[PDB]
Amino acid sequence: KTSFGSLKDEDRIFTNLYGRHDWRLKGAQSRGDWYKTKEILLKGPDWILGEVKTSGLRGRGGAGFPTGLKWSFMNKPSDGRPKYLVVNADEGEPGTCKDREIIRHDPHKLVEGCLVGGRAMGARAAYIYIRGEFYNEASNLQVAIREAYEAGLIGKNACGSGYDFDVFVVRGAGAYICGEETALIESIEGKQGKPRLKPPFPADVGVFGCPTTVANVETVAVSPTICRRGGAWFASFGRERNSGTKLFNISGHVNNPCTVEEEMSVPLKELIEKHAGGVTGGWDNLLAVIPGGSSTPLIPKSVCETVLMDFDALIQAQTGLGTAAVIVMDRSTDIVKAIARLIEFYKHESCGQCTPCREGVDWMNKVMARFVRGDARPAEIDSLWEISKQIEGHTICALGDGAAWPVQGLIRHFRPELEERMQRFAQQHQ
Amino acid sequence: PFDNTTYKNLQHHDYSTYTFLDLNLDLSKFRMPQPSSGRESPRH
Amino acid sequence: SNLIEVFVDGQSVMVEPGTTVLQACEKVGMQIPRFCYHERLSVAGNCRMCLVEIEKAPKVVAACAMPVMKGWNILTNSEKTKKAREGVMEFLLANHPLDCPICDQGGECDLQDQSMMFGSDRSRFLEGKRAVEDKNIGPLVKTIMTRCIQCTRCIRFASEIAGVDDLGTTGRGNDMQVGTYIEKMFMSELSGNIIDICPVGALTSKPYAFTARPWETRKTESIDVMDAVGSNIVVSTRTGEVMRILPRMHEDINEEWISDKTR
Amino acid sequence: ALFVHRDTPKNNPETPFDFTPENYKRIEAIVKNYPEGHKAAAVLPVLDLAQRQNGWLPISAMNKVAEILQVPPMRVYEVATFYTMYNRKPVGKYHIQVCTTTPCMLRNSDSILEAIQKKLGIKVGETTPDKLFTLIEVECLGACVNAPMVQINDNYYEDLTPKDIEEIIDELKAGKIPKPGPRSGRFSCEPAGGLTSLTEPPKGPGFGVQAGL
Ligand SMILES: NC(=O)C1=CN([C@@H]2O[C@H](COP(=O)(O)OP(=O)(O)OC[C@H]3O[C@@H](n4cnc5c(N)ncnc54)[C@H](O)[C@@H]3O)[C@@H](O)[C@H]2O)C=CC1
Ligand SMILES: Cc1cc2nc3c(=O)[nH]c(=O)nc-3n(C[C@H](O)[C@H](O)[C@H](O)COP(=O)(O)O)c2cc1C
Ligand code: SF4
Ligand code: SF4
Ligand code: SF4
Ligand code: FES
Ligand code: FES
Ligand SMILES: [K+]
Repeated sequence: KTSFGSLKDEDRIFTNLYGRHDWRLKGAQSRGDWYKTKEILLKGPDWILGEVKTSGLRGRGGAGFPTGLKWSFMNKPSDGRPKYLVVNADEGEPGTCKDREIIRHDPHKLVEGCLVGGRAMGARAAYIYIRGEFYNEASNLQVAIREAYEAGLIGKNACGSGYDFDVFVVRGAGAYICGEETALIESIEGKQGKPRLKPPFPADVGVFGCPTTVANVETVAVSPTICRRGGAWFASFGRERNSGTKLFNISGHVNNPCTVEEEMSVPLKELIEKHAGGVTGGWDNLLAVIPGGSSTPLIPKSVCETVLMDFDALIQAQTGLGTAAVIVMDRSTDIVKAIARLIEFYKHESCGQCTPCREGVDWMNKVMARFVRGDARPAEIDSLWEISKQIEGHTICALGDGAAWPVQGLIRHFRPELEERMQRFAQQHQ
Repeated sequence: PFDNTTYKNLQHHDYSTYTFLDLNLDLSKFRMPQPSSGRESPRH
Repeated sequence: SNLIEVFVDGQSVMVEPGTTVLQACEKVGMQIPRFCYHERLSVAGNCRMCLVEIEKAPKVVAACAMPVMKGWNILTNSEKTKKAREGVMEFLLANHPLDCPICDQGGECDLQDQSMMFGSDRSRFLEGKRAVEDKNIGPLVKTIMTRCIQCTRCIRFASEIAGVDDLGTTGRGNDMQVGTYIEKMFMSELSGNIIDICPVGALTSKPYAFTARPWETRKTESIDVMDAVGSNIVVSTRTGEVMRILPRMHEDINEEWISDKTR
Repeated sequence: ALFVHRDTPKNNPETPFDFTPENYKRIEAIVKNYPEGHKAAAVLPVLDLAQRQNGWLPISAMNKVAEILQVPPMRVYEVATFYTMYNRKPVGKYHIQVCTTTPCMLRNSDSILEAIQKKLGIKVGETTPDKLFTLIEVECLGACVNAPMVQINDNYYEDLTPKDIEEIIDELKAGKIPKPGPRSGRFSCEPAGGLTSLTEPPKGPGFGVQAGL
């Protein structure tokens, strides 16, 4: 296959994405959830890990680590400590609202994914660290978890398989860094959400000191569909090493801002002009697209014509796929104000632990706040470039990377506009 | 009959401030006994 | 023996499993710079001054916390190790106040000394610096929190060695402030050792304050007699007058601490 | 806005705070979600329960949470100052949170922020003198396709115009509660001009389930 996209409704994993069907247990069973879960649990951990490794599923959190290779790190005998699945449900990324829709409208798919994933890794329970701001979504998930305990689908003797598995929901308290996996693990432990260093990885020392996998909502909820439909079905979509379907969050300057599931290697132009009603003012009104959420660098309009919406094609476009949350910006946008507001986000959402993020992200915000007005001179663009390179790669987690990257994309694709901003400031203020 | 036009997620219009915690209190009886680290706290 | 072979700048050295990169470089006589690392405190890894290059590895590792894998060549003097050091020292000195003359840590400052040894020689910070409210933690430790570099040796000492658990970090981001969050008076029996392990002038000795300066002091090595521990001390004197009392390292007695009575 | 505390007559360790007995049962249920030996993991939900009881956190809820979990009080102070939901100041009864990050700013959240300001007569950070509304300006609330949006204490009010948010503030002043959803024609997150996807009926159980299962 060469052309990707136009995903048919029979291949949608996340049916009832829009709230149009019943989200509860009787509606989830009538759409395919909890079907033959006892057989999936009885076929063992190695079979489920083989079905995830066959499927080519990469981590939907945004980094794209291979899911079966990641979960096989827990496939080891116990050392006295319990094992845990921890389901990452924070989703603080600007642009991104897909995990909100999965928790809110398909909660039993997430709970069955907790059961299947924690079966595959020998995990005792599942801690769904949901975002604290998603209160109605968290109570929604708790109603579904009560329906799953009352039906015998989880808990003592889950689905009749003899494998005991609890599911807990831990609510956050308003910290974007508590979606980072080690900071999330520390936030579950009752501490400040400060990221641990790596190594130890969570498969060695995770939550409470136990072996742990931290996985996104979307990479957990697709796993019962992968284990029912087969890994070859899921690997039949997208390019090679870019398999599956992906939820896309098209927001910003589009006609119909939507959440949609689409095939993996779909073009960006096809996605925006099909599911979002196109850019406001036409495709010629397009200025730039932040492809996959705020951490990824933007791409200008010339790159958006041909680029595919998977990991490798966006890496070749010197950006990333990320959360696949498409932020569309038209020609009427002060792009320096938008990227400086994005860096203002990244200094308000920064835990202060290591020196490069704590100091340099505030310093990049001050330089970008001067760049909006133009209160600078064009040596400071290269200064800010080197400051972004000093933050990038030198931090504890990837929020330093995620703050340095939009500055780098803005400089790389809009240095002349920054320069003319500063020179009109210089001429009308002197 | 089949329907696709009505929004079925209307239950969150009637959640109060203690909905999550009352659901956790209800779910506390369905759960397994927790593992023990052998001590009461790391300061013990 | 289960010693693994690692390389510090190509020089072979046999280390125990569990050795960090910093200890493996210490075994060949090289001292990696650090601010949060202290060999008697738990590892924080939150100042990023120890970032060293492993060759054939496109990312600098935190040498205080990273265990050495077998066959690693640690490049302590390579170009991107030095770029990591100068960048992290630039961010450390970005919001740091220009207090070196009015600072008691001046001349014996780690931030000064390894800014000379590993930092650049000038600034690119054209912004306004921050100013942190000063905390009142007692009659012994003067606190000027604008000079804090948030290395959290405070919290680790008071949590682990002093056993108090009443210092911490409040806030978040660049507004993250080290303190007690309440008007609390940190009075342990060992409470003056946070003066020693503060690498910067954020925690100085309030009786010693403003009186002397380290180069003009004469370091005489003596014994504590305030108790029967026999704590080994340096009595530093200036022109026939006793100025302060610092500890000596003695692993079998007082490892590098003293009590507040001694101090 | 300050991450240090000073004793005022309204906020001191002798300020009366105590949980209600059903809140003690909910705290027991919270603590029984974590392993024995790690009762300190229940600091965030019990402190959030204290805030949902009291409205904000004086420094007696922090000390009570430190007492009933046997953790040091500084380790509750750290958590209360780290996370932005814990109100260390007494907020109004409807704590409006306008999201002004880039996907909401691109869809004109500044119009809604100005509308709330000229509707209430306050600015960002201030509380109305009848203690009903506190307006602050927050980061991404995770409702980006329903931009522009606000949050009023638990609920997302989405797809807003200034008329919509003035209507919401009006019927909050009337003692009623509005519906937590989009204020356009759409329901949650679909395209507004009809569904571009999921129009077919879902396939039900057993569709495409592989052999050997
Ligand atoms: N989904 C969201 O709401 C957000 C997502 N992100 C995404 O987060 C990404 C960065 O996340 P990270 O976890 O720091 O990225 P990545 O470097 O670490 O690793 C991703 C996953 O692979 C695992 N892993 C990688 N190498 C491993 C090894 N050798 N051994 C064991 N496990 C290993 C990690 O434990 C982690 O769970 C960014 O690319 C960004 O797109 C960022 C912000 C918000
Ligand atoms: C600052 C930061 C915030 C993150 N926030 C989230 C998040 O909110 N939700 C999420 O699923 N992953 C988030 N991640 C990515 C996680 O670190 C991790 O990769 C992911 O949650 C689990 O891996 P997975 O992709 O295999 O599911 C964040 C990463 C960073 C650096
Ligand atoms: S880079 Fe920023 S987000 Fe990460 S540990 Fe450091 S302060 Fe925290
Ligand atoms: S702490 Fe060090 S660098 Fe800072 S003012 Fe004092 S002597 Fe100067
Ligand atoms: S006061 Fe000194 S020892 Fe304490 S955290 Fe700050 S720099 Fe480190
Ligand atoms: S010394 Fe390793 S980071 Fe501080
Ligand atoms: S940007 Fe406002 S909700 Fe995500
Ligand atoms: K000092």
